[PDB]
Amino acid sequence: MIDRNSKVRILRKESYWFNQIGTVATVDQSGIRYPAVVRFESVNYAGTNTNNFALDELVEVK
Amino acid sequence: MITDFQVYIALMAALLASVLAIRLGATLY
Amino acid sequence: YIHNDTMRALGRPQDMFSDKAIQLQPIFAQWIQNIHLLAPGTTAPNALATTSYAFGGDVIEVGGKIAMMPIKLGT
Amino acid sequence: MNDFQKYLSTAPVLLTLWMTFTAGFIIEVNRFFPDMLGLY
Amino acid sequence: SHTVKIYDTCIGCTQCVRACPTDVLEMVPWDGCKSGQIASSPRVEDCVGCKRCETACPTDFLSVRVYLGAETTRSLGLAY
Amino acid sequence: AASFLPSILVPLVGLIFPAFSMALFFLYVQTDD
Amino acid sequence: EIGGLTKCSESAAFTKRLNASVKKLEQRASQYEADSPPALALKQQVERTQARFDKYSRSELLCGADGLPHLVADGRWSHAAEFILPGFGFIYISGWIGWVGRKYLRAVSTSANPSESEIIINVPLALKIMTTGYIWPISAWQELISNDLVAVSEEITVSP
Amino acid sequence: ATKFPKFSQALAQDPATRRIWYGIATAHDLEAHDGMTEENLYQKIFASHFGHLAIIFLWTSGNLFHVAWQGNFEKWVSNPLKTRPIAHSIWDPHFGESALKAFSKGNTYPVNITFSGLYQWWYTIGFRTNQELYKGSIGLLLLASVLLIAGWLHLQPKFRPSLSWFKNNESRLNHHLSGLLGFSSLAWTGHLVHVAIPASRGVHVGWDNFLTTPPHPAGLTPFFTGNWTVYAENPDSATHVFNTSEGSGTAILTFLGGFHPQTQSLWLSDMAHHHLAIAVVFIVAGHMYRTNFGIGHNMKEILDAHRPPGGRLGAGHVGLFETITNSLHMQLGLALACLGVATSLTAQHMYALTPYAYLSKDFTTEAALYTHHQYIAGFLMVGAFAHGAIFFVRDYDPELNKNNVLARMLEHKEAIISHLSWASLFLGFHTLGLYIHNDTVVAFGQPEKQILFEPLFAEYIQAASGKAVYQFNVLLASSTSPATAAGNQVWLPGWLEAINNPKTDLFLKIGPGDFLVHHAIALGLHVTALILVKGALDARGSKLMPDKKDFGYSFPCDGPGRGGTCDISAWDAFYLAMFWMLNTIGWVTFYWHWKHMTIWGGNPGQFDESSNYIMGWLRDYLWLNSSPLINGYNPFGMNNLSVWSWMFLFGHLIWATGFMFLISWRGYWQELIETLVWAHERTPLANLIRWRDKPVALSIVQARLVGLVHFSVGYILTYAAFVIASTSGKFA
Ligand code: CLA
Ligand code: CLA
Ligand code: CLA
Ligand code: CLA
Ligand code: CLA
Ligand code: CLA
Ligand SMILES: CCCCCCCCCCCCCCCC(=O)OC[C@H](COP(=O)(O)OC[C@@H](O)CO)OC(=O)CCCCCCCCCCCCCCC
Ligand SMILES: CC(=O)O[C@H]1CC(C)(C)C(=C=C/C(C)=C/C=C\C(C)=C/C=C\C=C(C)\C=C\C=C(/C)C(=O)C[C@@]23O[C@]2(C)C[C@@H](O)CC3(C)C)[C@](C)(O)C1
Ligand SMILES: CC1=C(/C=C/C(C)=C/C=C/C(C)=C/C=C/C=C(C)/C=C/C=C(C)/C=C/C2=C(C)CCCC2(C)C)C(C)(C)CCC1
Ligand SMILES: CC1=C(C/C=C(\C)CCC[C@H](C)CCC[C@H](C)CCCC(C)C)C(=O)c2ccccc2C1=O
Ligand code: SF4
Repeated sequence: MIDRNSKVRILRKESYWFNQIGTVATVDQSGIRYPAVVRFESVNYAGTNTNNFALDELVEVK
Repeated sequence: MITDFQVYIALMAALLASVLAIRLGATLY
Repeated sequence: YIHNDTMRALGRPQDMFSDKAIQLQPIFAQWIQNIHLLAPGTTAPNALATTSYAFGGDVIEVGGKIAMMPIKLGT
Repeated sequence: MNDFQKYLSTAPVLLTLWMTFTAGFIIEVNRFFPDMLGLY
Repeated sequence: SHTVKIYDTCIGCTQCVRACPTDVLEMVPWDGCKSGQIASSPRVEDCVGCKRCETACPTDFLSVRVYLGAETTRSLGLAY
Repeated sequence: AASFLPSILVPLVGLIFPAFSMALFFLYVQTDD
Repeated sequence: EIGGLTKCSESAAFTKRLNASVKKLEQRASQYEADSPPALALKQQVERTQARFDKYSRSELLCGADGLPHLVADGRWSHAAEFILPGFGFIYISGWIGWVGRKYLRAVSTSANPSESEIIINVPLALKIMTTGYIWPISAWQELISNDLVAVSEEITVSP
Repeated sequence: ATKFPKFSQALAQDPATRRIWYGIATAHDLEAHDGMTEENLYQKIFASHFGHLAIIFLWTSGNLFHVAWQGNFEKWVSNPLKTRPIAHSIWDPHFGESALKAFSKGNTYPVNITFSGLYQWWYTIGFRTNQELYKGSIGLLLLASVLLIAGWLHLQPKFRPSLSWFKNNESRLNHHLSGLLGFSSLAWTGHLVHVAIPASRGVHVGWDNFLTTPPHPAGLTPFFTGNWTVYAENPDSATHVFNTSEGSGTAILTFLGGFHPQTQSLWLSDMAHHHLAIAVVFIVAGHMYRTNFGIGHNMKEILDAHRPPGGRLGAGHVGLFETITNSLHMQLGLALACLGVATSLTAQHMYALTPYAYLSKDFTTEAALYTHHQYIAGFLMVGAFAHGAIFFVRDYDPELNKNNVLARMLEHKEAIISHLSWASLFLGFHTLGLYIHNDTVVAFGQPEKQILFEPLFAEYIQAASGKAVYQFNVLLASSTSPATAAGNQVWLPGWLEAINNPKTDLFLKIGPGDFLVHHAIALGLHVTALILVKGALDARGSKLMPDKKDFGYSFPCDGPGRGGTCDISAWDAFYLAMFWMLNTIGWVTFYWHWKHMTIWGGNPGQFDESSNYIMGWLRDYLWLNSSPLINGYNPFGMNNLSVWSWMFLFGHLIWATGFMFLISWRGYWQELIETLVWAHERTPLANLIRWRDKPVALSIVQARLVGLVHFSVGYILTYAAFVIASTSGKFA
């Protein structure tokens, strides 16, 4: 399940980290469109290591 | 030996092609 | 250069910019050379020879090979 | 010493040393076994 | 001239509107993000196509996309 | 005589024709229908 | 012979090349004299030349009309020394290098700083891993049949 | 629109010079024009095709006319091996008297010698007099006019074909296969039997006597009776002199195999039989699809049913029928690809199996034709891949082709690209490495240490067809082989003679030197393919730009961000591949020329020994054979090779000029142009005149195109001069 410190696999095809594993940092509960904040160990082509995804775009890996 | 008349006939034919070419071009426009 | 190439290819060598046709001589440089050649003993009285044989003078040869010689300027 | 060893452990330095060694051994082989186009 | 579109993935970082060399973008109120703000492109008639905005976006894939199109004196940056 | 044609047509095809054609294109692209 | 070639031991062109080469060096040596360091060198060089041609002559190499050795690589073991046997050497060494490299990368991947260990190699570990590559053929096969070598569609892919 | 680009408001409303530049280069992309319906698109394309056909016929008419009016065909016919064919006359007012004399050598007026091979082709097909050529030209002029009328007619309101007519695949294929290709071949064998073969034997059959001059003495009796063997009896003797009755025969259809002894070209009787057989095959094949008569196959069903049961190819070919029918780009790509292969085959088979008489003895023409078709083939190949990419970006429907054979290709794109990369690397490293090894050892004076691999596999294939030099006793090279026994009494006798004759280009002898060059050609094909294939697969998206499909086939870039995205569009792949295409074709053409040059010169050994290292190519080929060309005009005079000499230098200029556009980019130029604008507006007198289109620098993509064109034109022109002047200057 998506929750703090959980590990998930990205399912957004446009993501640099598609089919890769990241750690959910925090999940906002205010109804924002993309609540989960996942952090990755690899920088993207822009140099970022984090992005916000929706719960459906994330599948828990364990 | 291609006679002058023969050459002139060819030129006349070419002219017909030219006029018919302008039309096709203008019809495609 | 392009003019000359075209002319030589078209069999018209008399229309080229050459020393044997329309000629473009470096008059200014030719003049300075003469000045420097005649300097020794005149504008440079205490000197004994030209600063360089390029401007003018004799051919200096060492070992049967030419070391320096007057270098001329043309078209 | 420890720090110097780290510098000697840097990629550029190690490559040069390794390649020098490789080049040397190849040269030495040709010095003693020269002109070979096949295993005899 | 050019077309600039903003997507729901925006986070209201304001970085894009702070990078535009010709004031084409603005920050408008919104509720889809925590910041409570989204970017808009009210004056695309002054976009030169620099794409500095895109370079500033922090989202995985640009939330602000500039699609180059018809060219005018303004878009071609012609002072003459 | 047909033999004279090379000296009567080439001047036209390589000089007169290209000129008029270019002029027409310019007038066509510089006009605002 | 294969391809209409001739054994180099029986090729006149090959011999002509040898004679000519030696002659050139000898003509040069004539200028220098006796034990002059230059002459001694040229003399030693001719010895090497003679040896090279002799080696090739005693070999199974086949020469063409030009008198130059031509190599055969169709799989016949008659001329295996030309390509097959040397080929095994390359494969063994190349695999060794690749295997050990992959091993080190995967090994240091789980370290405190996986990127510092790529720019500043841990020599002690590297040497250990490097020595363990002599049995790379066996290890690789074992890893393949254990589903530990090839990954399974859990890798990043393009948008389309 | 109300400006030049009537088909584009966007460009029309542009205040700069781009409006003019782009309008010209976006004129034939009818699919993107403002307000284009599919029906109109097809109709306009159909009419445009009529115009192209007309241009082709006018071109052919001109060649016949100029050869007939200003050529030496009849004299050539009389003495084919001692006369230089004339193309057209020269009237340049810039020529000097000397030039008039030089280019008028051998004749009475300045003239250009043809290296197109028309004389041999026409001689073989039956033409013997200038009046005949004239009639042909006149006829083609008339046909051209008819085609132009058709274009206008089918654009008229009541004659515009419907979209359905344009998509009836079955009827078109049946008709095109059975009629365009099949019946046409039957017609050609008719000509060969009625006009050509009689002419070769000294008899004149024309429109004046064709209805009263039976092609064969027996008549059509044997044909209908079934005794077809009669038409193959009495083949021309080996002592037959072409264009005369001495040693002639009566056969019209035969399978002799080999070449006519005197003309060193394929027998006409065999060609007639060839076309007859091909005719039947195509006519039969044209009865496969259903066309309003009940019988026939439906293409959609055939494609849908073909799915391997194992599932290794997914859902199979389901969905491809609709994709092809609804995409003109895919259709064009398929066509260009097949034509490209055909053009290469024409080049390869035409120099070995010489089809025209006395063509083998004309070295320069033979060289030109090969290089001509090979270069055309390259362009045709690259275009196919280009349109394939355009298809993916514009016409590909991901949903229709679900788990289709096509979609699965885009699923393992990385695998394909990566492996093609490895192949290119392997071929590149070793090919170059071996060449450099050979160069170094040779340079140090030790040629005996070169790594030279014999091309055994190819040599085997040559032997399999009968070559005996390699000593591989196999198949047709073996008297005891079952194959030899089969054709020993049919076509082998003649073939085994030609294949084993050293003075023919049938399976030329190969050696270690050929091995390396072939592997270099392999590198070229693989690397060119990599660029093109990657462009196609990564045209709808990539990791750098996952939304590439929304920008199109050609866009400048995506900005200086995310690391830099220059040359990321698919169009750029075409741009990059063009250079490699030229390089590979260059290697191929160089190989053919040098090999043949040495053979013609009588010193085949030079290639055999110097082709192993690079210096040989530079010194013994490019440097040595450039002497005639660079001396076309010298400080001491000029010769007929002056035009070729001048063009050689001209090519170098264009090529280098191209570099300017390729290396220098827009920013610099735009700023400079701005300064020039300031000057014109501030300089008195000139201020009176002003522009109506703001002067601006060329765009990013435009510069790339302009540069590629300059590079390409120079490339072709320079080699064209060399291949012609070098061959003609030495052997002619
Ligand atoms: C496309 C074919 C073609 C080409 C490239 C040439 C080329 C040439 N012709 Mg020629 N010609 C042709 C067909 C062609 N001819 C035909 C079919 C005829 C019969 C009417 C002639 C009759 C002819 C004569 C009588 C003379 C030439 C001459 C010349 C030379 C000087 C150019 C000139 O004055 O043209 C003038 C040519 C014409 C007035 C003929 C009509 C124009 C033709 C039919 C145009 C063909 C349309 C073409 C496909 C358009 C292509 C467009 C494309 C670029 C987009 C030049 C080598 C002159 C010469 O020998 O100089 C030494 C000369 O005196 N031609
Ligand atoms: C097929 C095209 C063509 C033709 C027929 C010519 C013909 C000629 N060129 Mg030429 N030229 C051409 C293309 C052509 N050029 C191109 C493309 C370039 C650019 C590289 C040049 C560059 C060039 C140069 C640099 C020079 C020539 C010169 C000449 C003339 C030398 C012969 C002579 O007696 O000069 C003596 C001149 C005469 C006897 C005078 C003849 C009468 C003139 C030509 C009347 C012109 C009126 C004409 C109708 C106006 C055009 C109206 C417009 C609507 C088209 C000759 C008339 C030379 C020359 O003297 O130019 C005149 C010269 O210096 N040409
Ligand atoms: C030991 C490391 C290693 C290994 C096992 C591989 C393995 C592979 N590479 Mg790769 N590669 C590497 C390093 C490595 N690569 C490096 C450093 C580069 C950058 C120069 C590349 C660039 C590269 C390209 C461009 C391509 C491959 C391809 C391939 C595949 C085919 C094999 C091949 O042709 O390789 C060829 C490998 C090279 C040309 C790289 C040169 C050799 C490197 C430098 C050796 C590195 C040794 C290392 C420094 C030792 C340090 C460890 C030590 C401390 C223990 C295969 C999966 C190809 C592919 O995808 O095919 C499917 C392909 O197209 N690789
Ligand atoms: C028997 C009737 C018939 C005939 C003769 C034609 C003839 C033609 N049609 Mg067509 N058509 C027909 C019925 C027919 N059609 C019907 C019934 C329909 C409606 C369904 C159409 C609909 C149609 C359309 C929509 C179009 C045509 C077009 C064309 C023209 C093609 C261009 C050209 O000249 O290439 C002729 C080329 C050759 C003869 C050379 C062939 C060379 C190949 C490569 C030979 C290959 C030999 C061998 C296989 C190679 C072996 C080696 C290989 C393995 C590599 C051609 C004149 C096109 C056109 O231009 O229209 C103006 C076009 O767009 N047709
Ligand atoms: C039957 C063949 C065929 C057909 C019908 C088409 C048709 C088309 N192609 Mg295509 N193409 C082909 C072959 C073909 N192509 C080949 C063989 C290649 C490989 C080179 C390409 C490569 C290609 C690309 C890369 C692109 C197209 C595009 C297009 C479309 C627009 C074309 C356009 O805008 O031109 C408009 C008119 C022009 C460009 C004028 C051409 C002027 C040329 C470049 C310069 C002439 C040479 C030079 C002046 C010679 C002077 C030398 C002298 C000094 C001696 C159109 C649907 C474009 C597209 O987007 O389609 C979606 C596109 O981007 N094609
Ligand atoms: C002389 C000019 C030149 C050369 C040598 C190359 C070389 C290469 N290009 Mg390239 N290219 C060039 C001009 C050139 N290009 C130009 C002008 C363009 C503009 C169109 C392009 C456009 C282009 C594209 C678009 C692509 C390439 C690709 C490639 C690579 C193909 C694979 C290959 O051959 O691997 C072998 C490579 C070489 C032999 C070259 C380097 C050799 C060095 C010296 C190493 C030699 C090692 C030696 C054998 C000994 C090794 C052991 C030693 C360490 C002890 C290769 C590196 C493709 C690529 O990326 O590869 C997959 C590719 O996609 N090029
Ligand atoms: C040349 C470029 C190729 C690209 C275009 C052609 C596509 C390639 C596909 C062609 C055939 C498919 C191949 C494999 C894909 C595959 O496995 O499909 C297997 C396929 C059978 O599967 P099907 O799906 O068609 O049938 C389903 C079953 O239910 C049968 O009913 O066909 C074969 O049986 C091929 C076996 C014979 C192969 C001949 C081998 C003879 C020598 C080769 C081995 C040498 C070993 C040497 C010892 C060291
Ligand atoms: C995938 C593909 O391509 O399949 C195609 C192949 C193909 C061939 C195109 C097809 C077809 C059409 C058919 C029916 C093909 C079959 C056979 C074919 C090819 C043609 C027919 C009859 C010939 C006859 C009756 C012989 C007349 C011959 C006679 C009457 C004689 O023998 C005269 C003669 O006797 C005298 C009087 C005295 C003798 O001394 C001399 C001889 C002996 C010569 C197919 C099967 O439909 C589909
Ligand atoms: C991009 C793309 C495209 C294109 C593609 C292409 C361009 C392709 C090409 C392809 C190709 C280009 C292919 C080729 C092929 C070849 C082949 C397939 C061959 C074969 C061979 C065989 C089969 C055999 C033969 C033989 C015989 C007959 C007998 C014996 C000997 C031998 C060898 C000769 C399109 C548009 C579709 C779309 C999609 C994408
Ligand atoms: C030189 C150069 C220019 C400037 C080149 C220009 C402006 C070409 C100008 C001359 C050409 C021949 C156009 C001139 C046309 C005549 C004025 C006649 C036009 C008539 C109309 C009716 C067509 C660029 O704009 C550029 C852009 C991007 C990368 C590199 C470069 C680059 O190298
Ligand atoms: S084309 Fe221009 S904006 Fe785009 S990546 Fe290159 S330099 Fe940057």
